Amino acid sequence: QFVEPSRQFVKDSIRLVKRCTKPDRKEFQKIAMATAIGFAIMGFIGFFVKLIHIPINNIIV
Amino acid sequence: LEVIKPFCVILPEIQKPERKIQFKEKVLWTAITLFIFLVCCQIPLFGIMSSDSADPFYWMRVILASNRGTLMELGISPIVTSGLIMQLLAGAKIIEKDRALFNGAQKLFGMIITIGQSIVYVMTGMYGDPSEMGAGICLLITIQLFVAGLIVLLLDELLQKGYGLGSGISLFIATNICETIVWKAFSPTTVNTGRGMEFEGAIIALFHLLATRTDKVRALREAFYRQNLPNLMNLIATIFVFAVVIYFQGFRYELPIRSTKVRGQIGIYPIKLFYTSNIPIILQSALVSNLYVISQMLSARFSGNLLVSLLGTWSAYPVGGLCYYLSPPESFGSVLEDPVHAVVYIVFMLGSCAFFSKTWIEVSGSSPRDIAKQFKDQGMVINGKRETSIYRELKKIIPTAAAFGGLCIGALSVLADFLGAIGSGTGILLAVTIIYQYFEIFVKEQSEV
Amino acid sequence: GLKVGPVPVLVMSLLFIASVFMLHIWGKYTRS
Ligand SMILES: CC(=C\C=C\C(C)=C\[C@H](O)[C@@H](O)C[C@H](C)O)/C=C(C)/C=C/C(=O)O[C@H]1CCCC(=O)O[C@@H]([C@@H](C)C/C(C)=C/[C@@H](C)[C@H](O)C[C@@H](C)O)C/C=C(\C)C[C@@H]1C
Repeated sequence: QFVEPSRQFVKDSIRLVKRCTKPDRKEFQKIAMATAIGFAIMGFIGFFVKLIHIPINNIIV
Repeated sequence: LEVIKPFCVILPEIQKPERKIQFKEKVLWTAITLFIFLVCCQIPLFGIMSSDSADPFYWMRVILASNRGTLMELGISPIVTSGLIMQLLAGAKIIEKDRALFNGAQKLFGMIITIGQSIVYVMTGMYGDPSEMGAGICLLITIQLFVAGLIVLLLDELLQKGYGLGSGISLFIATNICETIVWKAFSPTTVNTGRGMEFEGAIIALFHLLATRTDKVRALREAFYRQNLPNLMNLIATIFVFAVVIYFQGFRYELPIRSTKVRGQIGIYPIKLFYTSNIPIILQSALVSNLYVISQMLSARFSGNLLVSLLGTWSAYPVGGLCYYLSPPESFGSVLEDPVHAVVYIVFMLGSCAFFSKTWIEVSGSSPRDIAKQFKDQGMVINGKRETSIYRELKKIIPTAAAFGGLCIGALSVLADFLGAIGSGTGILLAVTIIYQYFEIFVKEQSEV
Repeated sequence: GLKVGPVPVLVMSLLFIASVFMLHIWGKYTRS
């Protein structure tokens, strides 16, 4: 029934991933560094804002 | 036009940046925008009698970048509501200087829906019973939420008119997810259960356990496999999922295309494996959160009905119904206890993500037909293939690429939920994909330079 | 239609933050 379409999809996916341009180290390191920088920026800004505003919230409330 | 012309030129509007803002200044303005969003996220509302109730919209706090009891109780709700209502009006063709009118109408409709949402939130029972607060306190809370929604809209236009990068929705969602992860990794809050002072932050807890406890092996075990507070296995899983999603997000099928009208414009057309960038995650997360919220409301109001019970049974986590099989398992012990639930959840995640990707490529104009139309418009034929085989290669690549990208992103979300990583699969995937979108903007700007 | 820039938006956000803080302080002081 639906086994043949599923096998067709699986084979097409395998052919695609094989034909794809897998990242190398020189690109993976750059992308990981950029993602780490962005995550650090947003997360640490939020962390420091929360740290600052905890005592402020205690004083005002 | 109509009679709405006078009212669409009353709210503040962000002027064009005139010049072209450099990437450093765009990054600085994005940082300022997210700083304002976070600061307002940490400021509680005025007039709240009690926050001891159960959050009716707890499941829409990640997808809406909201925070209960604060100025960003609604989060990015004004932007989403304005966009949805304007898309509904444009599709049904009632409402289609035109750009200024469209922006004014979207602002007005978003603010009206923001007022309605504030009224709904007040009436949901949070902040205390709306009768003891009084009409004055209810109106004050509504006014505060109105001004907060106006500020959110202003920040969104600040980001979208060229002063900053990306949009308000993605920036705020990613910022909230990253803040949650960094808090769970570095919070100094200490919870005492008789054993002693224990920091909530996993790394700070590790350092404190190593410093204070005389048995270093026991401290290491209780800081790595901790269950009462976030532990180090959660952080390792989060970093691992970050790494795997980063690796799979760089996958791309590079089609070598050449122009035929303007000769010499040889370039590359990359078809990413994640063809729909976190679109399946957005759709699935929004659907699950909304279904959870209406299921909670129906259970609270209509407890006992078979239709309500089959939709989902709540204790604030599902314990049965259609909303229980849509929930990630809390621990691997739950997977061992109920394997049917785990199988159904995995199947739902993979199938929903693949179907959402395959539907979105057609909906958003990413199907091979539209890409072939663009290639004909620019004469961008493939170097190896002929001019009459563009559609064939596009059908070979793009549909399979989108389906497998949805499948892989769903599998990554399932893996992150099963490993118990900080921020869950939805939050991790959304944050990393949004950061990759910003990195793509950065590399595009560098390529332009 | 008022066409403000990014600095006016930041100023408006800070003013709203200050207004909320003053509302909280006024409530705390009228309680005491
Ligand atoms: C992940 C994400 C966005 C991220 C976007 C990204 C990353 C974009 C990038 O730019 C892009 O370029 C990236 C590319 C692709 O790579 C998610 C989104 C948008 C979610 C929207 C959502 O859930 O939007 C609902 C709620 C809206 C707010 C609300 O709440 O609006 C009530 C309100 C008016 C009334 C109300 C409060 C009712 C109660 C009963 C409950 O709320 C019941 C609701 C939940 O049914 C009415 C309810 C409505 C309209 C339902 C809507 C669908």
